[PDB]
Amino acid sequence: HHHHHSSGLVPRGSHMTNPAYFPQLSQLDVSGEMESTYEDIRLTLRVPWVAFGCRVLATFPGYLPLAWRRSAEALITRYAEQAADELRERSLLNIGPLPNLKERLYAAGFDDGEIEKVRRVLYAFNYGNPKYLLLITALSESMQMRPVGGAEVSSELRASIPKGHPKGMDPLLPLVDATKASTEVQGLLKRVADLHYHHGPASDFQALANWPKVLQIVTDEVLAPVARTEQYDAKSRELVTRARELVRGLPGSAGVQRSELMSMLTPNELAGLTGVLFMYQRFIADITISIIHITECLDGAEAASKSPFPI
Amino acid sequence: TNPAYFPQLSQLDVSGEMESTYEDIRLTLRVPWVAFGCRVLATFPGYLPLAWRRSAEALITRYAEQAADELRERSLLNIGPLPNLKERLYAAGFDDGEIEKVRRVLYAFNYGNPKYLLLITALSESMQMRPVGGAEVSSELRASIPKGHPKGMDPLLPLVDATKASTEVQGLLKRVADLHYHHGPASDFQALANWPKVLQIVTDEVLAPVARTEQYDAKSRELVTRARELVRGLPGSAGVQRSELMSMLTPNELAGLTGVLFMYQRFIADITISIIHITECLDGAEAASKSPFPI
Repeated sequence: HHHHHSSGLVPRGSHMTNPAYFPQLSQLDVSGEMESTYEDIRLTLRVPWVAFGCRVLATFPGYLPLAWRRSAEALITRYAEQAADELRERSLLNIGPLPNLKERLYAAGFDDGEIEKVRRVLYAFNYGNPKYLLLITALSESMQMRPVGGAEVSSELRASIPKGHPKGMDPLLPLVDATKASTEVQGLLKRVADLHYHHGPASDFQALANWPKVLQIVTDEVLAPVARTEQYDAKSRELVTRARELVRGLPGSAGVQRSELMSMLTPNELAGLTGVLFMYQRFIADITISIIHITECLDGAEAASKSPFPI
Repeated sequence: TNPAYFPQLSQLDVSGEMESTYEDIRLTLRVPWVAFGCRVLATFPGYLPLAWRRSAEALITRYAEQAADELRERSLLNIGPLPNLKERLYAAGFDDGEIEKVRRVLYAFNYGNPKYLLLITALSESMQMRPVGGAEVSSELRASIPKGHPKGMDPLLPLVDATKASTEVQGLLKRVADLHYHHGPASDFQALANWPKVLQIVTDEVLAPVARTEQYDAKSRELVTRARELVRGLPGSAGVQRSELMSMLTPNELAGLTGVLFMYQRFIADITISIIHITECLDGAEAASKSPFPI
């Protein structure tokens, strides 16, 4: 079975030649227990998307439904929320002074109502991005036979937060499919991915690609002078490391150890899975920073770094 | 299933075209081991033989040799005054002959490690559909180097196999892997595992206050980033673009392979620094940074 059903107007397989496409199971394409998992990830994390990293993990037989089932309880703790809160706050780059991005979007105009639509998207991602960095870290760390959780934590941080989505947030954010997209947009997504030296475009960039000119401006004018700079790389290393410590201190258990997946996955798959998790620690960290940076250029440091959706 | 072991295809088990690939890698790079990175890359159907074929001629050029030379020199950490590892090994019951055996292994690795970084970086970048090679290169630097192993160098190093090892060896290899936050131990450490005491001294006394420090991490990003730039300047072709692999590998193997290559870029930069650092404590900055097998 193939999931990509392009028409007779292109050859079968064409989408894989698309540099802005990366192999993944999409939110639309997913069915069965995987579809249930996807929905559960979104309600449990209070986010309107399934992370690119999860969608790639979804392509490994059996893994993600099990991996999520073992991490879900831990990721609804006040601890996990506070942990994502800290990582979100640490994401700020000490750069100054910043492009006034709002006046810039006016100049591209863009009125207040349209900039609010960009902002809504930026905020949903600011909220979930650090949360996903913890999940992927709990998963990567246990995949590599290092301890995840089991820590001694007060009742208050063990308490859980409610499942569902907060008032200011639509349940499911529309992402541009790079395979149904124009040359211009494929170009835009591939350029921002290459800018970060990434394997593909983050869901973040799929979502802003709804306004191709917004994505262009934030890529070439906002992110180009900052991405992959010393200070940027240093900040990413700090998030990767901090998230690593945060998952050690988790109450309960998260992730699934590589020894326990011997019955489930082939050696090759376990090697690819290990490499995929490694990569997504850094990818999410990078993206966590880039989008908070854009947000800061728009609204400032407090709006950027505080939880957009308190919870 | 024990944590010191990671999925790979060993130099011993390899057979068919894959065995021929391994031997040619050893002959072409002039190194006594096929990298852990490569041994794991060999678990994906058809990839490594193909990937090597299309990179071997880029990787035997004088440009590539001089590129590896640079990356090796860039590897020194400026950390301050060092443990005298020669006098520490004497203190631990080693004589001159045994330190010479350890030296020979350190120098072999110092030599090969940055070459493997260039190879895996080329594989990584081309897998991520970003340009590799095709630069303007002087006739002098497109000139290949002689194939085969130099003198002062074993044609194949003994590497301890973690799956068969004592609790002691299994523990030491995990500890050093965890120190660097690695998914499994380097061959470097499998080779030093032949002298368990050496592996422990180097892990606990030398690398323990150095690995994963801010300085180390910055040096590791330096090499990853430099290797990248050097690979762009390669003569002729290298690697295999993701586009050329779709009729061979599944979507999941492509994603797994992307992620595996991205990880080994950082792994080999790390180990290059760590082992070169160990070597500096033995013999000084000059013996550690410079090519042990100049050609």
